[PDB]
Amino acid sequence: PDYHEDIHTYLREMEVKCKPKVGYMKKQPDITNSMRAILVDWLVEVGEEYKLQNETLHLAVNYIDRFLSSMSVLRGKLQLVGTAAMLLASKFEEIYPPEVAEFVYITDDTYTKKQVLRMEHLVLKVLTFDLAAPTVNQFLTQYFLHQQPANCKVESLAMFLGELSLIDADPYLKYLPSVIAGAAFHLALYTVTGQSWPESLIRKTGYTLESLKPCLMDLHQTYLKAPQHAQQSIREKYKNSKYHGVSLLNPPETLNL
Amino acid sequence: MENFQKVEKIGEGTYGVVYKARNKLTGEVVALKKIRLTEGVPSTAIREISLLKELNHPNIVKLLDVIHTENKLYLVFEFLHQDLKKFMDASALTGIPLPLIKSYLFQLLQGLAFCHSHRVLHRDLKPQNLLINTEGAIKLADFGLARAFGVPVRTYTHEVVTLWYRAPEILLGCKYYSTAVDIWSLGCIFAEMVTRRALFPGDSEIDQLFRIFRTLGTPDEVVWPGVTSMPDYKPSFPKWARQDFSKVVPPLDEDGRSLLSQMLHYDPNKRISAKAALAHPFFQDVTKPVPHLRL
Ligand SMILES: COc1cc(Nc2ncc3c(C)nc(-c4ccccc4)n3n2)cc(OC)c1OC
Repeated sequence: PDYHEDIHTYLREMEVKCKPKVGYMKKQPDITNSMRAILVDWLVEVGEEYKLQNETLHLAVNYIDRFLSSMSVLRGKLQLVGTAAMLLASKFEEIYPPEVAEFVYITDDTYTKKQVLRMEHLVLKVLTFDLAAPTVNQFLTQYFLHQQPANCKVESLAMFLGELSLIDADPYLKYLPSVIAGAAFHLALYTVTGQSWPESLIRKTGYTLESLKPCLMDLHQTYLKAPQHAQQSIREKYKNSKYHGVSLLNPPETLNL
Repeated sequence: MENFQKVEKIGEGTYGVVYKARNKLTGEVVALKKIRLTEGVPSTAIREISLLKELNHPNIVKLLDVIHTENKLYLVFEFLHQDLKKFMDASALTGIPLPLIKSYLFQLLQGLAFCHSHRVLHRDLKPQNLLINTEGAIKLADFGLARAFGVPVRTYTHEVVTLWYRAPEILLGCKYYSTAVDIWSLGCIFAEMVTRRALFPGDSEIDQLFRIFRTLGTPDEVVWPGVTSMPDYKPSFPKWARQDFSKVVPPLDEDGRSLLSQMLHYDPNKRISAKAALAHPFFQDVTKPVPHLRL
């Protein structure tokens, strides 16, 4: 109850610091946005396979993007980075995290157990143990406390949209987690109930509906093009009855902002 | 790592063995937390380092350094003189003066308030996790079971908190942890400082629960809405009456009893927050007395 407003202010400050270099992929000579998408999409499958929290997936990406912001990685080792990030994210976030042997397994035995653990050690070094990173998901759940009243279809849609942002480094690195979350939450609230970014949240976040526009225009695009996108794990994930089959909901043709 | 000379062992705890050590070069006396190194870096350690690096406060024990090597992981901590549990034992005959109890609770509440408004749950507050010095300070320690609650934290099916200091919500099987669980713990410790005896010393999970019921009265829908719908609630629960707090914590004044019942409020939604507790009439004349530490 009382700590909430402080946690928003603190999380808002923390996302500026735990932010990856915007155009880091152009400084990565062997990999491209495409390959990152494939990896992130694979991690969603990994996530659904081992029934891990969505927050674990979010963290794992944050770690990956930060690690790749300061370490040149050849394509053949990108997955080893991804697998280590997931293991670390699982360790930070999951109550009972999956055994290392399990993570070694899902790579089709590309890497050995030693290779994954030595990588984990290196990811920790590069991130300097700063793993308590703030996610789009963290902001979404905080934003949800402002629905009048709560709606799970609204929530499930926002989550889906916010999850979809993880796959495409272009353009979503341009936006802080809190901004993506604001866009996702408004778009979900608009598709489902027809309402808009609420007055109470404008006051809390400082973001006017106007300011979220550049992000909304991009997100709405991903949503509209989502069925044709090369990566499908997320749409599959969210057509489940658990998430109210929201990935099957038709996006509005114009946001009319 | 070749800078530190190990002085002596000072106890095991969650992550692993802990040593008092000295910095051969600066002279600084530290607490070394050693970890042997194969399932990777232990979950508890990853969480402890990660979260403590953020929590810089006078009433939270400072993580000074993390030394990353080949086969060993060392966590360097500021050094304090003993744990509250040991100080309580030394006080057994004489008792901890009420001013010092007030001072300790005030400080702990500041530490906890800092933790919570930085989305960190401690989850394991017990007198052997609280550390004191000769200068009258008290600090939160062992963040091995600590958790970040940017998203709500799901509860373990096999719970790994202490039994005696566990909140009733957890025992009745609610889905998520809460800031309120940390407040409950301090409440139990607060009463224990006052009475020289543990407030609810349970054998088993159900013994713990009933001990909370015998003292504070069996909760119902009027007191705590949704109590009976919780997973581990049983209709056949014995219905005890609430007991006069002046017979539970006799040496406490009206303010002391006022805060304590708010700290032990049944509903976790209406239990006093650390932040609010600091502004309670009880701490209006708080000072910072010095303890007398043995050995
Ligand atoms: C716990 O009892 C004593 C503590 C300390 N000091 C101290 N300072 C810092 C510290 C940290 C970060 N973690 C621990 C710890 C150790 C073991 C079990 C749980 C926690 N400690 N202990 C020193 C003693 O002797 C001087 C004690 O024995 C009386």
